[PDB]
Amino acid sequence: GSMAKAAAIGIDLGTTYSCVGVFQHGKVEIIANDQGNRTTPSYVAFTDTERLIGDAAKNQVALNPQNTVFDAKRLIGRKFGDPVVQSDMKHWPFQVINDGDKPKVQVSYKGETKAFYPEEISSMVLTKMKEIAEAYLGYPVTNAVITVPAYFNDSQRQATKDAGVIAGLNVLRIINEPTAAAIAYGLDRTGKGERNVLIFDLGGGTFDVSILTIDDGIFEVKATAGDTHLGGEDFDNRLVNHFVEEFKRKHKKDISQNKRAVRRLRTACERAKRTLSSSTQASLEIDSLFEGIDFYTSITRARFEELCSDLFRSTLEPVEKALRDAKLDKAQIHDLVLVGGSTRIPKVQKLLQDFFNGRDLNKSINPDEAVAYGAAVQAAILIKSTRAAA
Ligand SMILES: Nc1ncnc2c1nc(Br)n2[C@@H]1O[C@H](CO)[C@@H](O)[C@H]1O
Ligand SMILES: [Mg+2]
Repeated sequence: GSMAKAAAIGIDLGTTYSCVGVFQHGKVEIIANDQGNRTTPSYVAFTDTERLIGDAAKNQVALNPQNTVFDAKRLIGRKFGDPVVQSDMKHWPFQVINDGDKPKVQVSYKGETKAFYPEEISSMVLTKMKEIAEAYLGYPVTNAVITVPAYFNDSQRQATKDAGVIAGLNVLRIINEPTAAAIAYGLDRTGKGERNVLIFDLGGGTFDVSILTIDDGIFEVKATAGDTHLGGEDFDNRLVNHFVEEFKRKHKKDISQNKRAVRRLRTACERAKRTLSSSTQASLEIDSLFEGIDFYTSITRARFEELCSDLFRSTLEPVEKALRDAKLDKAQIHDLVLVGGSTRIPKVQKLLQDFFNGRDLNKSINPDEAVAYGAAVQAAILIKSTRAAA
């Protein structure tokens, strides 16, 4: 009579990392890729012989900086003249060119100079998320919900849909990232009455706070605030500067001019930063860091917390501005939701919990996965085609 329908997927198309989920058997499954990672870098690399996407792209970035593209989400649906674009270009090693006041990334690929629109790069990341899902389900996937930040305008939302269409996906809906995080916790299923939800999203390079109102499953964005210059990378920079100084004191050598040694130091710092979220101390062990000198040292959580103290406290400024803009008091917030891997930092949790006078934080769904989780829940609801009984 009627063949079984393929499951629909939920994709969190992130600036630095993307995540894919599927709702099946009354639960969401966040799907790991072929290297066993539950999140995949939003990176695309170009060589003379291949196009690499995800972990394979990010793992070769050090020797191929001009032809490895990342951060396409910062360019999508924007004009080349936009001041945001002009400032970001100074930080990127790849070339961004002007094509009719629209940015394009220009790279060397298969023996030719090729330029791509930001939606084409994003479609390559979406093609990888679709393949990760089809590897798990064992059949082709057609339908998806893709998420965007709440501040995205119509042009930015249409370019995201265009990326999905290029990737061979039927885009069921473009939904806001804070709304997807709320749906992941079933905050739209609590029945009659109004609820105020604050979403605290601390990413790799940016911080976003959103205040939503939920009434009979209807969502309304009340306020948005944030800091474009606050994220996980700034906490990594503080550790890097700390260990460069430590090497200088101990061995009387300045390493800051050997790119390999700085990169090896930064890679080790980022991992030490992650260990410190679960442990009270972490070891740093690098062999032949500079001039055949082995760098074996440690960092306590208390010292790391001191190094980043001003940065962690500054997350409360957008919280207070969002509360003023929404015309709400902190006692009027019913639910606090954590989004992004940097929210695992115990001190960040402590500062926010203390700000909301001891209230519990919803952090049971991995913060790097909550957006895709909610998008997968929505995707399964959107493909239902039930006919009413008599
Ligand atoms: N457990 C964790 N504790 C502290 N930080 C973390 C953790 N896991 C992740 Br993931 N991060 C950071 O989140 C950002 C995601 O773009 C990156 O800067 C990661 O370093
Ligand atoms: Mg995100």
